[PDB]
Amino acid sequence: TLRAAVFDLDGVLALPAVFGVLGRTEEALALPRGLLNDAFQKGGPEGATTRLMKGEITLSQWIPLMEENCRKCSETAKVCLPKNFSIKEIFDKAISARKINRPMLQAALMLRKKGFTTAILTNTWLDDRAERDGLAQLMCELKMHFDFLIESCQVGMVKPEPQIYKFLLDTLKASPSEVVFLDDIGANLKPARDLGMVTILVQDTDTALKELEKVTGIQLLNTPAPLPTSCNPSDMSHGYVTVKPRVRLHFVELGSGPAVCLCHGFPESWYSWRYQIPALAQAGYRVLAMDMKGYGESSAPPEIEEYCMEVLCKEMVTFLDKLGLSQAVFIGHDWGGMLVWYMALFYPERVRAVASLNTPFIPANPNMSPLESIKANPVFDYQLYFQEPGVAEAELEQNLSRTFKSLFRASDESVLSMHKVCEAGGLFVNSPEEPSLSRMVTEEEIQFYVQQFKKSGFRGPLNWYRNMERNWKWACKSLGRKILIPALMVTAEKDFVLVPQMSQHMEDWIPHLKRGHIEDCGHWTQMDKPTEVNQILIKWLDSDAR
Amino acid sequence: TLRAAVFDLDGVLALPAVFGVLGRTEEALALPRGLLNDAFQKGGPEGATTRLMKGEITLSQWIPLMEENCRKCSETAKVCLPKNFSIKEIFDKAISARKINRPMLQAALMLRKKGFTTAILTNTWLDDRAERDGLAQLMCELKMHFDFLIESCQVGMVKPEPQIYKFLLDTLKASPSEVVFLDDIGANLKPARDLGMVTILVQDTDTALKELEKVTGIQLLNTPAPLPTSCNPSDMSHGYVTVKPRVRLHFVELGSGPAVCLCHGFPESWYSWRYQIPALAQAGYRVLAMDMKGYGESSAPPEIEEYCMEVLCKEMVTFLDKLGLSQAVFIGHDWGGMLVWYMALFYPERVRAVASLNTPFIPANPNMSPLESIKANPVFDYQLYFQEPGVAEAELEQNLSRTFKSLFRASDESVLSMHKVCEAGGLFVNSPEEPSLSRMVTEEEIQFYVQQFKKSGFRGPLNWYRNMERNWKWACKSLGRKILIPALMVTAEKDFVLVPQMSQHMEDWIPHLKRGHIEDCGHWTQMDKPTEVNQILIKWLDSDAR
Ligand SMILES: Cn1cc(-c2ccc3c(c2)[C@@](C)(Cc2ccccc2)C(=O)N3)cn1
Ligand SMILES: Cn1cc(-c2ccc3c(c2)[C@@](C)(Cc2ccccc2)C(=O)N3)cn1
Repeated sequence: TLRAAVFDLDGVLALPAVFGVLGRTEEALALPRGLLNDAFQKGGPEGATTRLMKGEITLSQWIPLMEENCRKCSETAKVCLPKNFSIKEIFDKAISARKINRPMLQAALMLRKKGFTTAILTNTWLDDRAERDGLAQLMCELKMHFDFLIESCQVGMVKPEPQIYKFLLDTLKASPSEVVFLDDIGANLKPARDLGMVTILVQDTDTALKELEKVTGIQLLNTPAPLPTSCNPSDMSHGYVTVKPRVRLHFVELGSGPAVCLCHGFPESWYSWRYQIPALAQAGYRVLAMDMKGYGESSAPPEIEEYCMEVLCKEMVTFLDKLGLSQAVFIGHDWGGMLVWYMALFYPERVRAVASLNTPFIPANPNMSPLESIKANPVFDYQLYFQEPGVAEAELEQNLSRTFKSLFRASDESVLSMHKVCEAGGLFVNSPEEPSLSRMVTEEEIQFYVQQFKKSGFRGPLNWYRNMERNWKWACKSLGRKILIPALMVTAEKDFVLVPQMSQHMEDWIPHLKRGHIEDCGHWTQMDKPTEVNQILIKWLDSDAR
Repeated sequence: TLRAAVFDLDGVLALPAVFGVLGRTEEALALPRGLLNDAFQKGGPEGATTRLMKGEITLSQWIPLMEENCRKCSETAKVCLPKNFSIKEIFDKAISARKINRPMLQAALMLRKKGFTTAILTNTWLDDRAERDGLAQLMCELKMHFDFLIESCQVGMVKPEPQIYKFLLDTLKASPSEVVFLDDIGANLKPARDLGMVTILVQDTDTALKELEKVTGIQLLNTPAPLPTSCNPSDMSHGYVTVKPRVRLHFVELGSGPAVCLCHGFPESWYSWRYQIPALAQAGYRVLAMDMKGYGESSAPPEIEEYCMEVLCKEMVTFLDKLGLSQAVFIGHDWGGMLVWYMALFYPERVRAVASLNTPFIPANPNMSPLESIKANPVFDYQLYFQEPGVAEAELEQNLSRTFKSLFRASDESVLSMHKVCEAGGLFVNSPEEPSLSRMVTEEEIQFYVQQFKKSGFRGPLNWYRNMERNWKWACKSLGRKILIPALMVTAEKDFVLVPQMSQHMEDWIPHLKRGHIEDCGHWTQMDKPTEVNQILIKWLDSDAR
């Protein structure tokens, strides 16, 4: 019974295969058949290519050895190579063209999810070309999805030599019969077959995948659309910045490029962005996913005034100051979306671009108290219950697993009334003691939130709602301003509190505003519809945030 | 007696003054004298400009109001404005041209060093222009050097109104006689004078500075070259990445742009890069200053093999993997310089560029044991003393303050023999029990290193030297390779262990190698010669690392 799957890189996990470009160049240049593929394999196990694949020499050192082999091969076949012939140009283009074979990666991901140990086994080189980064990026994206990556140039062994196979078996800690081995080269497949391993000669992906599902007994072809890559908390880079004597802000950091600061809502975590972090980093951004003040590993002082928008924004400015960032794009959800609009209004010089999920920008009415405005809409009545210090804390901290299981549900999974909460005596009245698990979250994901809220509880989080008068007074100073920096408003059809129609007049204050809209999406936007969120954010980032 | 200094921004801390561009435009366009400066101040305290400076409106909203004021002013003077006249273009260029007035900043820095409370008090606007980032960057660089930054548009008060002055006094928590106030506008200087504050009308910097030193009794003009900005540990963003179950790596992070990974030597810290971090971040880089494995807040496992170059490099690759970085430029000193050369040899796809301070790249001799090679040079004899587990640990951990005070000294300050160490019974034999403080370090800086080494001691650090045979065997696999990615070798004239002449044959392996050389520089390169290090690194980064 199989428990490990092994994939080659060239022609298996990545396409078009770099090997096939030798035959393509020949046909394109009307050269004798196999001329380039012959110069490539010249000398066999003692030749330039084997030395390159074993790591004896780098790619830049092999280029002149390949050029000389091409001269020797054209001499024997009695022909002449063109004027502007370049091996570097041919390989630069072939490497650049080669992309991840998405269905093969999906099959490998599915096998690992079901408990398989997966590995990439590849004959590769030490790339020192000026353009080496493109391959480095490709290898990085791929490797993180597998238990092992075995490169010939790092182990000093090469396929089809039998040592690399016994080495593969040793790293897998499995007997040959427990291993499936996929390769596009028959000769390289041969020693694994001869050892007792299940083998698949890969030509077209579809047939290779049919052979793979037949032998593993796991459906890999025509499978439902997979969720985006998530985050394992213990595998992240964790960052800590003291913004003032009693306040430190924690964040998770991934990627390179323009800084993108993700600001969660209530009662959340940096982890609420788990499906966005790998996707935004892969799209070419440096993601900083915050634990907002009052949450997770960030400081949670008790004082109400420590959570007014003025203080929170000032601290986010200091956070950038301390990290040495002149700007960041600010993306917020719920209370984080409110912070992000005020960052744009008060510190436009520090905001590269602004995006909000669900939270609209609504200007302060200076002729009406916020308490009056909130009372007009019965949708916000539950926030009156959050006003009295200690009341909501006691109920929300009573049973954490119940709190999060009840809150984090899709639009059709509602378990909480969320109307007449302040008049029924609680948020959890006529709510199950043991809610079912939502289709949005695993038990493990709920337990992460439970573990985070064990440190500071709900006081700091609830304080974000206790500054209505202070926030309103501050917001009134900005009434003559407009938001003229790049801005995105993302509405969620089924958020019944932060309704899409609340965003309707935003163009009056943000004339250049761009929009996104997600259908059949509830309040917990990022985990409800992760694929669409990522699609919307990446598209806007690439067009408006550089 | 004075204890607080206040500076304006436009015409005082930053030059050329944005105000002076109205008079320059007039002369350049042969328009009536004061025409633009008149349209600028139209309406006085009720006008467009006052509303802008108080934060009622943003810069992008004021532009059309200024255009209309320019039309009304040209009408009265009976003239016509040119065809391609643009207020936006005029202000975009004026803002872009305005740079920090370095001698004024130096004087403010010196005043703060002597115990003064410093503040910037400025009439400014909420910048929402597409090019707002240039000013955001300027404000960021400046503000971090002062105790307070008071902006008119944030406080809703403006100079010369008396409220802003009483507000300034309230924030400074000082009486008017304790405050010096510098401004280029006489009218704005007036209320501070009338309140009892010492005032300076700023025209040319030199005279303003003469007036400033006369009144404070502190030398500010013709003063020695100041050291680059250092790091306050508590003000940094601290990052944490688990690279494997028992290993987490800590780093300090500052700036935006290409990732620059700084790797310290033995027995150091991320703090050894204190003078480089603010300068590299200000030069447009995202600095990641590591605590290398075995040091500070990073994990320090006890096993010797956990510190071989292979393991350390693999972990630095995983560190990049976890942060979502496809590459970083790697800059190392001492043992960090050795790691950085091996990162270039084994993972060129992950290395944007490589730079080493003092440590040369010397290829492994496969016909000679490293122990044989080290014995040939009496300079490396002290490393034989580091071999026996527990021996050097006991002596180096006996008195931490003594350890660091004895080690961290300039070339002429030597207090340790560092020859026949292994034959004299110790590193500290015939060395003072209470060494004097080196000119390179303050007591506070030594105590930082003392505090860091209290967590794990010298075991993990010493283990970096205990993998000679393993490192040599690993290095032999790379003998056929060359380093063809961008590379910098920085030699220090007076490093008597890592001598400049040891780097002489490096071009044989790194043909495209660039160089730097620092005269009168000992082993502790970064703290010995910080200005030259920064100059050399920034110049190479900008030309070779993008
Ligand atoms: C129209 N509308 C307002 C709200 C609303 C609800 C709660 C809170 C607020 C507004 C502010 C941001 C205070 C605030 C109120 C009004 C304007 C600006 C800021 C606050 O601190 N908490 C919902 N609908
Ligand atoms: C010529 N020379 C070598 C050294 C030298 C000194 C100490 C150590 C080493 C080399 C390596 C890196 C081991 C190593 C030795 C030789 C070649 C590669 C690596 C090590 O692990 N520790 C100084 N001069």
